[PDB]
Amino acid sequence: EKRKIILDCDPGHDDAIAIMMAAKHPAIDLLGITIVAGNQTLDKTLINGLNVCQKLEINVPVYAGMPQPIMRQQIVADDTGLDGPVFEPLTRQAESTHAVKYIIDTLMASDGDITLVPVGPLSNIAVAMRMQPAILPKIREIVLMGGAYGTGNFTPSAEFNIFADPEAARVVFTSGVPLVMMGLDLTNQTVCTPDVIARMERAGGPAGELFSDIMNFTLKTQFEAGGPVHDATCIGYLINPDGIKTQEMYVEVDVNSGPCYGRTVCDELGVLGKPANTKVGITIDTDWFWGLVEECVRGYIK
Amino acid sequence: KRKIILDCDPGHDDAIAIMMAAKHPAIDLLGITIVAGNQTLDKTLINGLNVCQKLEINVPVYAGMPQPIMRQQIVADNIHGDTGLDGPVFEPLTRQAESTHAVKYIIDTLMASDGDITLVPVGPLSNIAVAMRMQPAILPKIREIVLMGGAYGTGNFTPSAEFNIFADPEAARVVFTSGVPLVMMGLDLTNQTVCTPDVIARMERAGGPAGELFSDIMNFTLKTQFENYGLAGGPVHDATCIGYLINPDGIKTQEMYVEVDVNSGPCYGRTVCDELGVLGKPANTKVGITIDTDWFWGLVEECVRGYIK
Amino acid sequence: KRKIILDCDPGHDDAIAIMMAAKHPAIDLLGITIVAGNQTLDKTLINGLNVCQKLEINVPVYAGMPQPIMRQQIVADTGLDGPVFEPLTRQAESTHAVKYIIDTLMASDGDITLVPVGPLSNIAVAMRMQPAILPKIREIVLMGGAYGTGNFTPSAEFNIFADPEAARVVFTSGVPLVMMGLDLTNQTVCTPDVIARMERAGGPAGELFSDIMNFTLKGGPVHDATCIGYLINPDGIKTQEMYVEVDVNSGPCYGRTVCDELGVLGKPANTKVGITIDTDWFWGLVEECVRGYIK
Amino acid sequence: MEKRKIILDCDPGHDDAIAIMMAAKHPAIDLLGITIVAGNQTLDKTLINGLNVCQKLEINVPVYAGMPQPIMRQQIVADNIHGDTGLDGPVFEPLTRQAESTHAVKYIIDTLMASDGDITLVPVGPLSNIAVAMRMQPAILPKIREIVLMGGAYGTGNFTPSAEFNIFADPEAARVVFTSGVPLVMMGLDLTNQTVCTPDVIARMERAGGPAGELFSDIMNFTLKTQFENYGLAGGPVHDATCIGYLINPDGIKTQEMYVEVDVNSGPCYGRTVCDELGVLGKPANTKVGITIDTDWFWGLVEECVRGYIK
Ligand SMILES: [Ca+2]
Ligand SMILES: [Ca+2]
Ligand SMILES: [Ca+2]
Ligand SMILES: [Ca+2]
Repeated sequence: EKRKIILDCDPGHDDAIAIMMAAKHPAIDLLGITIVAGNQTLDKTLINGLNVCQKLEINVPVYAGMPQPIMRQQIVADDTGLDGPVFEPLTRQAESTHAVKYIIDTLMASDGDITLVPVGPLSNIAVAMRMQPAILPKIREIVLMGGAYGTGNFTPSAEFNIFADPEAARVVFTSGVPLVMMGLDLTNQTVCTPDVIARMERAGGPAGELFSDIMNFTLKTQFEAGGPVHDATCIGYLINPDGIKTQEMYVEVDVNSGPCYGRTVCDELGVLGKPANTKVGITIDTDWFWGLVEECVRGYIK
Repeated sequence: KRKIILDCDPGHDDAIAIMMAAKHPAIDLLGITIVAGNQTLDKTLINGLNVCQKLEINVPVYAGMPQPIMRQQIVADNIHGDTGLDGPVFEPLTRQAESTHAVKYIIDTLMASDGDITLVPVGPLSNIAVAMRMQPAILPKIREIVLMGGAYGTGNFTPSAEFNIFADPEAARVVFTSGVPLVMMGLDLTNQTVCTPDVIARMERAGGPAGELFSDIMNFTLKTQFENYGLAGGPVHDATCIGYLINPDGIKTQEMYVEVDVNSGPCYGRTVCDELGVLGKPANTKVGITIDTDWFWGLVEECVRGYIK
Repeated sequence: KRKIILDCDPGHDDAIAIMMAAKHPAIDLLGITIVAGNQTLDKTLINGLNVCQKLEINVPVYAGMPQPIMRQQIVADTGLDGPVFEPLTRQAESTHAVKYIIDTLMASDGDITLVPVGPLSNIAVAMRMQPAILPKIREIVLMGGAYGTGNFTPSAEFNIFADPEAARVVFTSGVPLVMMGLDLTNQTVCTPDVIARMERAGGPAGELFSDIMNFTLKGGPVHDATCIGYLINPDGIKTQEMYVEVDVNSGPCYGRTVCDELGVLGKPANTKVGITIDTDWFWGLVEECVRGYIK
Repeated sequence: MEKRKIILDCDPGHDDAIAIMMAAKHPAIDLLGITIVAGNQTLDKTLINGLNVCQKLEINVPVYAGMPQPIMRQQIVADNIHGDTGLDGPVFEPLTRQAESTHAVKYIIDTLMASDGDITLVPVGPLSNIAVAMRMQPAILPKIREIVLMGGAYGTGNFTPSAEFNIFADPEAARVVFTSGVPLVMMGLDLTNQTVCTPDVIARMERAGGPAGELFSDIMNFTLKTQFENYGLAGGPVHDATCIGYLINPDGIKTQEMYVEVDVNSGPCYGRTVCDELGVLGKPANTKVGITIDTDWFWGLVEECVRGYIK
């Protein structure tokens, strides 16, 4: 019944919303959290992830992974990477095991029922895949936040997570594992408005205060009217996939240097005649989604 | 009147473009130049001459490039058939191409002009690129280039690329780096011009040589455009360029910095359009976003009726 | 006699090529076509006309492409410093070099050889503008490329680097190709004693040779003239048949001629690649041509 | 003299085995550990091969299994040169030893981090282990004294006209190493091809005898045919052992400092080492590139090491 997951992330404000949902909903069994460099350097995203788990009292092990992409000169986005909420001094620590080894070991010892949920650059995932290719058949599915079939964000062609490590993305998208891609085309619709925030503030508790603190800072909500929560859609998809419309496509990652480096090339119309390798997100029911967020928020209320 | 040189690879929608351009009082069609594309040049030349002969259009037609400037040639026979213009049946051809090569004609006409001519390429950009590199003095003489090509979203021939650009990406790179004012009627706009059966019946009602030819031509691309790209009618892509020159207020554009990707691989021939301006580069193209199809079909009927005798 | 069209971007050593081509009884120089390369076309044209005027070479000269077919133009640096020319009175023909190349090949009996010793822009455009010329070309003997180290970059020789897309056209044409690359041409080092010898021979061509090579010492190579040597007597130059591909990737090998020396790709050879030259034979030939100009 | 500490990373592999033999015996070298990577064959096979060599020569050095695949590209092997086992030729008794439990990448990281910066890495297969260690723990970069690697070519490659096998097998990994900023020495084909092991050379080592002599002959007789048929070589060069030679006495090898860039473009130069021989790019050199080797010196050294194992 519960879907077992390993959440790989680079917190990151909206990774934090993903952690919050994943750690609470009865439909999800969050086994571990693995951290990768992305939004910021690994030292920072690690601290950010540990801070979220400490504040929400989430008792799930957190593992540090790759501090660099597998080949390219490292890029970050844009002080911490998660300003807004107030955190107390960090007393919680990472596990000693490197995230790549933890991913490999856990998959190898499993009964093949674990789903990987990458919502940062794909560096940890790619290194685990090439270090121990025996994990490939043990992965049930990969539900990732990344890419765009239309316009990207960091460049016109590329979405940040893919652009941060295109060669790692190429590994994942050529793995043969069942893939689900929550790309910008879908995530940009899942718009957090002042009403959504007010709604979570009212529910309250640790999860409600955190969501609000993150999004009030991020959307500058004293002023003009909202913006997206990308990574959390992956969690939503696992809780109820009927809330998200997908389309099966053949997707290829462009690792050419030049104007399409890190692009996800999606064969929308099927002109290449190749078998589809990815379920690509098209539209989301935002009424359903926000209801789910509030639900997860309420799960933390003592 | 806007003076134009119409460069094309007829081609079903090319033929609609010719028909409009040759008739509307707002356009001064100086010449038609033919390039290889939808089919080989021998065929696109015959196709262009056949259209002009049937509609009694007395404009000179020049043969240009039979191959792209660098890549291995591809054709769009899956859409436009074996002849490149399946559907209508024409009388034996009495008229012929001029002796001057289209590239030389383009160069000479621009160089002798007062800088008021617009180029309207609706096939691969081979003729345009060769003319540009053979005589770079034409660049400041070109008022504007209004082209059918590219896509800021999904392509047709590949997921990344629209046929005209894919057929000669290096030529496209030349045009898009020329510094001349560019308007791009890409798939994102042109796909909105699907010509369904009721639209065909409209033009048959109008009648005359141009209504009959419109019907003969667009009935063929109904099946092909549906089977290949899932379209509810054969869009009429190339004619939107003529529409734009007649009244640009019918079409919404957005200024963007556009780059042509000439990398071999999954985005060869892609028009990369900076929709959101993330690169901080000055825009070099007016990119088509939406078209008022009520206005546009009215315009097509207007032009069709011009041929009633 | 081998009929040729000499396509060039003069250019100090292009000038030596013109001098040999226009005089030797084994060569029938039909026309000279000019391309941008060493310098912009305005300058290479003037340079070519200047050489023909001084040597009294009565061959028509045609202006061709002022830019490469796709890339941003590069030059190497008048583009022919050394000799002093009188005021220029010779003019280009009105016909564009690309049209002249097309027309001359189409009206020929298939016995003409193209000799490109600059960027390949004129050749590529003529090939794509009228593909019917392809079977009419007997051979193409070009100066360009390197199987080992380039000059302008580690990977690329200047003529190819100046228009890689044009080169890709020529090397995928199917026409018989001979490549005089840097690996061969760098061996043809003119020494002060080679110069002194052409000086002793004397006359206009000997003075020109001396003025050009006393300069570009500041020995050193004569690249483009090896193509003319090859046509006069191919036994002087050792070649090896290879499958050659032109890399048009942006990055560290843009414009590289990738030569399959050991045949590991299992593709049929498309190019006779120059390996070594007999410099004794070659310098003798240069002196021979110089003497053709004494009155 | 002072011993140079090394970690030998390899994909045995015929010349790999010669490299192990020299490294493990010469008093100028302190062989800390051997790490194995996929390359000549799949990792299962190159691991077995490496263990077999150590067992037969009684080399008591830990061996660690590393990357079974390159970091990004579709795997290729060199079975054309090395046979189906990856080390066709010699016979080996059943294994009574095994790989250590620690993954080679973690071992490389931990050993460098705990060192005093005096260890040299010697990669003579694809660079996959080295690249993953570098990106997993960038703190190892200043700990590495030097990297002396067999790979690349400034002229003609082998596997393709442009690329040498080790680089071609993992071009992205090579790009990591060549942009690391660590002092690099490149024993490329241009130098290593000069070490063709003709029959007279093998007979010389057979004359020397003992376990390393017999094994030298059993191993190098196999690449004689394969190197001729594939590449036109007069003997199986002994590429990987030149790296060990370089560390024993660098004066036996001439190098030239160059700026080297790895081409990761798909197409005809994928995996090429582009070497700026003439310095036309105006970039600082990042590699000492091998030009020529004194083969009289080098074969003397091989015999010296071979004679080391005589009982
Ligand atoms: Ca994230
Ligand atoms: Ca068209
Ligand atoms: Ca030249
Ligand atoms: Ca090896």
